[PDB]
Amino acid sequence: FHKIRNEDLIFNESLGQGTFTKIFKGVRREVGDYGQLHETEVLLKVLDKAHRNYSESFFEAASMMSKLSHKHLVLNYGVCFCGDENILVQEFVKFGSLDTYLKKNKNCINILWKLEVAKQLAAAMHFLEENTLIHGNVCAKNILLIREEDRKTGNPPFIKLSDPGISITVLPKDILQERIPWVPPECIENPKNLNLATDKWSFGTTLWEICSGGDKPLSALDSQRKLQFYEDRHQLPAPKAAELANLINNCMDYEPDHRPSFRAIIRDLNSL
Ligand SMILES: CC(C)CCN1c2nc(Nc3cc(F)c(O)c(F)c3)ncc2N(C)C(=O)C1(C)C
Repeated sequence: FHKIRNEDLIFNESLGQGTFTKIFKGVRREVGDYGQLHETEVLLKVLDKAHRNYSESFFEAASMMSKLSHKHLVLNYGVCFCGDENILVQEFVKFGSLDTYLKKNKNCINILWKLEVAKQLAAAMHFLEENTLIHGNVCAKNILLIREEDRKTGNPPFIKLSDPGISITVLPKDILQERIPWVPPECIENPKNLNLATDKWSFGTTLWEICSGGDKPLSALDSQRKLQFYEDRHQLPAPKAAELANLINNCMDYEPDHRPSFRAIIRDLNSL
């Protein structure tokens, strides 16, 4: 990872949190194209000091994906270790995460907008699958909205998938249970079951988020009830905008071996 000088990074407002992390907006002073100096807005992910035991998984999460370049994958700028802190520096967007965007703009987002964003997420996932790279935490909170729909130019919305954060293979059981239904049943049985098939299930859950205006599936269920949901082999309810209901259920197949390839997912989205 590129090491960003302490003097070149400034912390601004708190934006939220991730698993064992605090997230901030920041500013980075950098030499850019043609030697032009820029003050670039950045997203700062800071690992909690109390959870330093996860530093390897925290950085490995961003490192493996940073080795790849794709139009729908987040840009990583580097790391900063100012005051012994573990800080990930990534690109910043004013529009925030997809989950909050869906909720704030629920009355203005139609089926074509949802289909476009689903195709883009499926494109990123197909790229990762072709590279045999497991993501392991596909969800709308981990997706950034780069550009809003622009009807004046006919430009569609544009998204990028960010890194998965600390791996479910090292997280406490209680966190994984809270993550149902993004975490598939086989990973609840054993987190060592993390596989490319995991991402097909989580993509199904993320598509449900996209179709539900930022509602969180099973948010009314506590962890014990979330376990019962899997025990009784339930399926998520069809979203009110049900055009993608069949695809969500086909992805969220209790048999990991039967989950369709991302190439088949793209062809299904293209046939809508
Ligand atoms: C969940 C949230 C705290 C962080 C969401 N998030 C990001 N959010 C922003 N912008 C932003 C976020 C806001 F929360 C907000 O209020 C706002 F105005 C702007 N830019 C980039 C990313 N990147 C690189 C990322 O990995 C993810 C995790 C997808």
